[PDB]
Amino acid sequence: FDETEIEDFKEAFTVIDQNADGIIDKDDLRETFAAMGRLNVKNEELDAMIKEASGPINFTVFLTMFGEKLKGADPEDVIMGAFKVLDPDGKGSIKKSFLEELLTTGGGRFTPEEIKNMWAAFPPDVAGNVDYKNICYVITHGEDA
Amino acid sequence: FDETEIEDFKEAFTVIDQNADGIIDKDDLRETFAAMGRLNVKNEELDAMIKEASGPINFTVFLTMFGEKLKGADPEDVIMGAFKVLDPDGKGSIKKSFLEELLTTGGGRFTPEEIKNMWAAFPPDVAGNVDYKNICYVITHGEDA
Amino acid sequence: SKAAADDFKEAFLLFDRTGDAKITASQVGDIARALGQNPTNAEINKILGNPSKEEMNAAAITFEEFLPMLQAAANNKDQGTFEDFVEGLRVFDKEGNGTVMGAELRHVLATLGEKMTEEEVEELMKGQEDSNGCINYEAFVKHIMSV
Amino acid sequence: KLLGGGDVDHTQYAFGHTKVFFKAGLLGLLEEMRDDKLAEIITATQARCRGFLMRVEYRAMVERRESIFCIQYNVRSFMNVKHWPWMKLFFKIKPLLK
Repeated sequence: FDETEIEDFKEAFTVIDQNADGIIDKDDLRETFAAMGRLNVKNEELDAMIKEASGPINFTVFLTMFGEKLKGADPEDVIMGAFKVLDPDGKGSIKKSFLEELLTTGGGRFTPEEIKNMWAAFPPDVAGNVDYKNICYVITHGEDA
Repeated sequence: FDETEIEDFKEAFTVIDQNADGIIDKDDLRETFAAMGRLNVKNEELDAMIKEASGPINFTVFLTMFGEKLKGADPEDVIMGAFKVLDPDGKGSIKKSFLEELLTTGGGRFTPEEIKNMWAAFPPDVAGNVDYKNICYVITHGEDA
Repeated sequence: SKAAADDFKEAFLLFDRTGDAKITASQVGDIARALGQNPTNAEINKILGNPSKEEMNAAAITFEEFLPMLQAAANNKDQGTFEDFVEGLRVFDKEGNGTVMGAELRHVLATLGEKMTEEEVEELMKGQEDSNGCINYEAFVKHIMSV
Repeated sequence: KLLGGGDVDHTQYAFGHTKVFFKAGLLGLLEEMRDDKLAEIITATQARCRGFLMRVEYRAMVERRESIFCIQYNVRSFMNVKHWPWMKLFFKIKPLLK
């Protein structure tokens, strides 16, 4: 965890903790979702978020919960560092079959089935290994941009 | 309703509510139309807009009225998503007869008569199913661009 | 037999567009395939005519005719041997590697024997043939037998 | 390439530099038997294909299921709305925004 990433989680903690007392309760979760447009947010969704913690969601409990789910989270500059080492001549997005062979043949984390799941929402270019960069974006901030 | 679309309706609500009290009355409707160039806006048009609500037009009454008229409203990125799946090779606008056959033969909402009305203001290319994209524009924002 | 599989009757309610519990004779070929049976279209045609049943005029159905026609087609599933499917395509292209050139398999599947539309041929090659123009039929016939 | 198709005896003929060679009436007889034997072999191989062919159509039909609806309803809106004061207003106005 770099310090600017921890400051981003402190700003997200303050936007969900609308009572500003330092502990995100279930009312803060529901009023942050209603301010984003969720008028139908069920109480069972709020209870499932609170069921991931053993205590009240203060800043260090929110940081330890996000730490334990993001144990391989990598910032965009280090993902582009590794992709610039995979394309060491610069500019070009690397081939689809080169990333499939190098993921498998180096590591068990790069096994195929997982490579079909990589192509599956990370579209073609991303999946193929040709583009580059959009995948670093969606690994640090999810969903389609 | 995505949150940026709800923020667009909040900005349109503030431009029509020129008294800034949170409720669009008939004077706000008339003074917004006069500021757009409508010097002859009749009082019966303002009364027909207010007759679509059961109460005063505050922000949640304006959102529920627009929700109930736009129950199949689709943003431009999801309409272009579906048209990229209809043209999966990219770039090309799809044929006129292919969209007429696939609208009818899949669904009852794609029946012909309705397909003649689709060609009728959505011009040729649009109607035909060759161009693409201008129809996504006019479905999210009406009238000729 | 029931093993009474009552899900064949529940799938007949998903293919009948009128909800009256009848399925036209033109849908019976594709619904036998969707229940896990692959009778050839000439076989589906013969059987029909064999029983003085005309698929040329309006047709309705009842579950009481569709059930025994699916049970008469179910004995013919012993014809689905994958040795002969992969050896057919292995005799269709030279060298010791299972690759058909793209247009060879597309024109043969549309024009040889039971005509498959070129729309269905493109939907069966989509993903298994890459931009080299070579269809690996070892994985292609594997994925065709996965459905 | 042509002879590629047909439920014909791929024996009974023979090619060469200027022409094909073909049997009748024995070799002719052979082929015939052969011909029937492929309908079998073939007819059966056709079916699965046919079968399978439509089996992929269902996977597409189904996928499509909603994307249509989305398209379906979505249009309808507009047809209704585009004539609504408030909506035209939003329209001329939608631009001044940021």
